[PDB]
Amino acid sequence: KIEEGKLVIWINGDKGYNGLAEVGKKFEKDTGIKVTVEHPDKLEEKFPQVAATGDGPDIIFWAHDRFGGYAQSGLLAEITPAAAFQDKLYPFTWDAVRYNGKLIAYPIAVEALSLIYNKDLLPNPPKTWEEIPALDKELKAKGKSALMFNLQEPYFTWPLIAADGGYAFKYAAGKYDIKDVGVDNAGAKAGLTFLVDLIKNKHMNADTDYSIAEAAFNKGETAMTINGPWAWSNIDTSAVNYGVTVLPTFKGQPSKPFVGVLSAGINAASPNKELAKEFLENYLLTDEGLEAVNKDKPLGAVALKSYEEELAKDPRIAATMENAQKGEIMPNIPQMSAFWYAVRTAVINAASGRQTVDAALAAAQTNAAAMSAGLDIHFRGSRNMKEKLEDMESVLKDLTEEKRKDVLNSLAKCLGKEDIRQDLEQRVSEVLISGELHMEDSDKPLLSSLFNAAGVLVEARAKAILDFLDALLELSEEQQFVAEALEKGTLPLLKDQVKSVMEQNWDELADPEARILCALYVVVSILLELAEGP
Ligand SMILES: OC[C@H]1O[C@H](O[C@H]2[C@H](O)[C@@H](O)[C@@H](O)O[C@@H]2CO)[C@H](O)[C@@H](O)[C@@H]1O
Repeated sequence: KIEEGKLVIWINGDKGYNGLAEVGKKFEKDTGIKVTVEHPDKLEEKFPQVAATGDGPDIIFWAHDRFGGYAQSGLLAEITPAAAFQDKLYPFTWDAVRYNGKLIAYPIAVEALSLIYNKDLLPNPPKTWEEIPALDKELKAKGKSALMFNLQEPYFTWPLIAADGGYAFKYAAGKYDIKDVGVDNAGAKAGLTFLVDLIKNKHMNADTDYSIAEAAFNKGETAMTINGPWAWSNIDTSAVNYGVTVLPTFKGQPSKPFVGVLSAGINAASPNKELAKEFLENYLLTDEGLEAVNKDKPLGAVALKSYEEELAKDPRIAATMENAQKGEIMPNIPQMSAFWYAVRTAVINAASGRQTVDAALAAAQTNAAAMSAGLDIHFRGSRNMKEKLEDMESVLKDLTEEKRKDVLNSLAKCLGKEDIRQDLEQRVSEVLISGELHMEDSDKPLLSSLFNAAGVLVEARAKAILDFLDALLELSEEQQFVAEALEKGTLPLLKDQVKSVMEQNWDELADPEARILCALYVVVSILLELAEGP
């Protein structure tokens, strides 16, 4: 449980949490209610883990792209602010927090990555990505890097990947199409290829992360970085005389950052909903409140019309909003987790060399499609699921490699084919009762694999296979993408990413989103154990 008569608030540690704590102090000074502001690591992952059980903070701050998924998991109070209040904020900021017609969070501010550059080492920043290698040659001689930004998070590399035609989910005639993922197209490949070539020609280093890139820019070691408004506070504190401007173009097309809208959601399990509503509407989303947070670390273009009039003078905000216009506001749908986890890994592996660009992206397309279908819960019709999978894996490890390969054959054939799966289930069931094989079993290598070398049925094996087929039934379109992952040998990636998207730790096996993902995880896990070997 969460303590009544208090507010706990989680916000990311790159944002202005101290400023927010100031707004919480003022809230205490008026209403007598303590406000604790914490900033956990892996906040976006920690919240759904914790909040699934009925625990966590009262208010959660993150960009709006995570909030649909939280809403689908029943983790968020509906927010219902008065029309009087709604008019005080920019309409498009309310759109970003509107999921399936209901509002699921208060918008706070618009964030967009811009090119930040050291005016002392680079008076005129490049208008194109294509210039940057030459410019790094020139600067490397002087003892400086042209460009350093965080390659570990795809938020930062996505503007390049999207530039020549990458997209997450196609948006055509008012609707996103979950089935149409744009990670593996000519455009995305071009953009990612450029980034890898940058790394291959020692213009950037693949292990560069947020910390490294920030320190390098703030200590004068590098001429350009890519970051968002929150970063400007530490650049100010340092010596550097910096500009904020448009991102460079790629193939003569603008970089398209995914724009986020920092948002505050109320935990559905909080006993303090009215208190939290009051804090957000009357203390934070006021000129005094936002100023407190913005002075700590800049929010970007705030959602409160009145305080944005003050910040719109700043040329760094005009730059932020130029890039915002050139990019796209992120979708808030549940499938965004799937997209981001697929792309996080494609980019890391392509940069490191663990995978070619073409293969890294082909895998991301497949895994995103699979997880996106799994997260789509609509229009579908005695033991822990953790232990069950442990039992199943145990049994299929005792098999020989030929037998493993033969089981895999039959199960592969079921993927996407409800008739074949139904048949195999009937067969495995009869065999389990009868104890013996019939003539029609003679062309199912799986049924033979249920029998040990003595010609006796191993009941455990038949039961394991039945469990697999039950899990398989729970799945829908995701089956065809599990099949792709198996063919292309990228199951280990799918497995890993499925586990991230569950958010809850696999102890989730002690909600339809959870049923489908549990099943998806079991199917991927079993197919992998068969294809790879324990
Ligand atoms: O890297 C993918 C990640 O990107 C976005 O996260 C941003 C966030 O928008 C900003 O508020 C800031 O903290 O930088 C983050 C990058 O680490 C998405 O909001 C997030 O869901 C996604 O995983």
